[PDB]
Amino acid sequence: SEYDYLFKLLLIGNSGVGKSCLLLRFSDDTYTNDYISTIGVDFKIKTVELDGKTVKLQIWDTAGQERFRTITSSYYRGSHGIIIVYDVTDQESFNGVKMWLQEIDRYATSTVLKLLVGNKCDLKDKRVVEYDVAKEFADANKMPFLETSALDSTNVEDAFLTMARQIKESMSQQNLNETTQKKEDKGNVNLKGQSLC
Amino acid sequence: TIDTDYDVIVLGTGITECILSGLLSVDGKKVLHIDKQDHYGGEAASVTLSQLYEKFKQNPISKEERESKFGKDRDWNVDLIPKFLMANGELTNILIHTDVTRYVDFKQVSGSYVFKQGKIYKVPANEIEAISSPLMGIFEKRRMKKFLEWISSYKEDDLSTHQGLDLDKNTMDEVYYKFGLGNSTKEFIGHAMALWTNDDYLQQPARPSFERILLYCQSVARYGKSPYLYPMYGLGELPQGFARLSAIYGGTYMLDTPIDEVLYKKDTGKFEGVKTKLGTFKAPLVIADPTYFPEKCKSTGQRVIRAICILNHPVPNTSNADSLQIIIPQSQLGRKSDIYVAIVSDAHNVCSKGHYLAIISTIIETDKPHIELEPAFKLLGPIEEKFMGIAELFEPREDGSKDNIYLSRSYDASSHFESMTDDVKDIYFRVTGHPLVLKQRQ
Ligand SMILES: Nc1nc2c(ncn2[C@@H]2O[C@H](COP(=O)(O)OP(=O)(O)O)[C@@H](O)[C@H]2O)c(=O)[nH]1
Ligand SMILES: *C/C=C(\C)CC/C=C(\C)CC/C=C(\C)CCC=C(C)C
Ligand SMILES: [Mg+2]
Repeated sequence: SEYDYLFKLLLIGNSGVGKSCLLLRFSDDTYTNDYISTIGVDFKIKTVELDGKTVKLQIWDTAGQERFRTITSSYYRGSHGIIIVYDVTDQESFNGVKMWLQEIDRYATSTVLKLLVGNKCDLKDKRVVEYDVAKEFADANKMPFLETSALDSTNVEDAFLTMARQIKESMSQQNLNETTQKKEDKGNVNLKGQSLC
Repeated sequence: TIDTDYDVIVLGTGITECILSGLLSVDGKKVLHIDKQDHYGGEAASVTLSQLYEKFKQNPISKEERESKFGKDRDWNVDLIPKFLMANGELTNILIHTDVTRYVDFKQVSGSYVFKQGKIYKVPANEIEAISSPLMGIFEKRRMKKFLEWISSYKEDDLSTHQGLDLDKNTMDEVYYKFGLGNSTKEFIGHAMALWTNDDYLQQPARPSFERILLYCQSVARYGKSPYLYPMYGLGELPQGFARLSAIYGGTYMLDTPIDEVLYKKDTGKFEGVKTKLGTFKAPLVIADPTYFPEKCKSTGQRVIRAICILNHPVPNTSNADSLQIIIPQSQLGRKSDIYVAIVSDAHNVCSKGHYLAIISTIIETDKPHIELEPAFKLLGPIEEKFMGIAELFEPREDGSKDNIYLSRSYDASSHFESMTDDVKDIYFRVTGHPLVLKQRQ
């Protein structure tokens, strides 16, 4: 159906922090304990109503390529926003955010929006990354911050809606126009379309 | 905590290995794909401009100088090895079946031009252009038309459509004779449509030439303009897309990971696994490019010179085309091999606004390789920068059935990827024992 804007979002962060579960909670409203999938999530499409506008989101997941840090230029192509995730119970995953920010600086556009998410906030006894420390770091890297739980749903919908709003409100008029339904055709060919011998 | 056992280990992330990795993972095989390099693509990677200077120049220029002349490094995705995609070729068939179209967008190439006595002419892409083209005279076009009508009405199962010809018994020269085509038309068909790099095909069974000519016609018919497609952001998007497909279906990837040692089964010469800084991994077979097993490969005897040129203007006499192929038939220069030029620009997101990339290549036949390319350099007008390299083509000494070491061929001098997908299908047959059968991904 119709939409006002179409945005491309990415999830990134260390293996095991809950990126795939966050996407599945937002897209399918489901959560599987001890999640393990033979076939990894590719991307999900969700249309949301945002402050009076219909926003279609194509949200990409890593397919496990972050395990040994093997994600390069292709994943970042055409991205409008990137959600960087860490696990509040894993200090190294928070330390890893610095490296992911360097990757984003290298491959994504300088105007890409970023959001920091500290996941697994339901594990209150095992938290090691303090909210204030993560908030200070997010402020220092120009990005909003939310702690989430794909397991119990805490802030999951709000994390994705926050990123959709960041993009919609920050884009220049020219960049926002490029995401409208009228400008969906970029002049590329459809390999599945019927021939024009 | 890294699994030690796999069904298949793949070394090198060139496009041939990445397509095989994706297909084997889709088949349900547990694949480990390792590259000693810090990026995807192998020898046919697309690189940034700073990477291009590091690889081909003695004293790379500063970032300040590079950006004032060429803009942001991120706007550049320069192919090391030029290739277009036939619009109806096997790679498009694999892309649609695997949905790797989700990770790579494609735009048409504006046209293909053929060189004749110092000038270039656009090869027709529709009937109006065919009527206008001065490449053939009026009576020869009528004969050419009958020949193309036979290419399209020919049905293998219906002898009444063969017009007395047999694609396996008759040579292509005999096919040309039946239609009364002269030498200039044979050159046009052989070099501009079948894309043979010399005239050896004239004395060989017609079948392969017929298939190549039909592929060209079907490819032009898909979207018009030319028989080619080219990926947005460069050829490097292709191995990355197939690597993502493999990862989605269970594949494991390691980059910047040298192979400390290849392990073999005691006294048998058969592959057993690899030792790396992350541990030792085992599998009953390995798929790899020639750089991982140089002793198991041999030179084909051909060396290819590739000159990557940056222009600050469109190529002359191309109607300001945003992309094109130029074919220089070897008969026009007294050569043994054709010279090709592959041109793309900011319309395909491979360079900054205003620049064009023109990559010239040919098989070397003299002591002064740079001089062999002069006729092609002259077609480009002023050249801002040239990055030159020469590569030797290798092939496996054996097919891998005896040592379980299945090697790919070096990327060749052909202007498009059909020979690479032929290598993928052959390697797949050698590895699995049966031909590749594509399934439509859901
Ligand atoms: N307690 C808890 N476990 C979670 C949460 N999100 C994910 N997990 C678990 O952590 C593991 C890794 O999750 P996964 O989504 O595959 O994250 P990925 O590697 O970042 O994509 C699985 O065992 C999940 O069930 C969460 O919010 N809370
Ligand atoms: C299916 C292929 C189409 C519609 C066009 C491609 C044809 C080529 C490249 C042949 C050029 C033929 C010439 C110049 C001869 C004259 C033939 C006619 C006017 C049919
Ligand atoms: Mg995941």
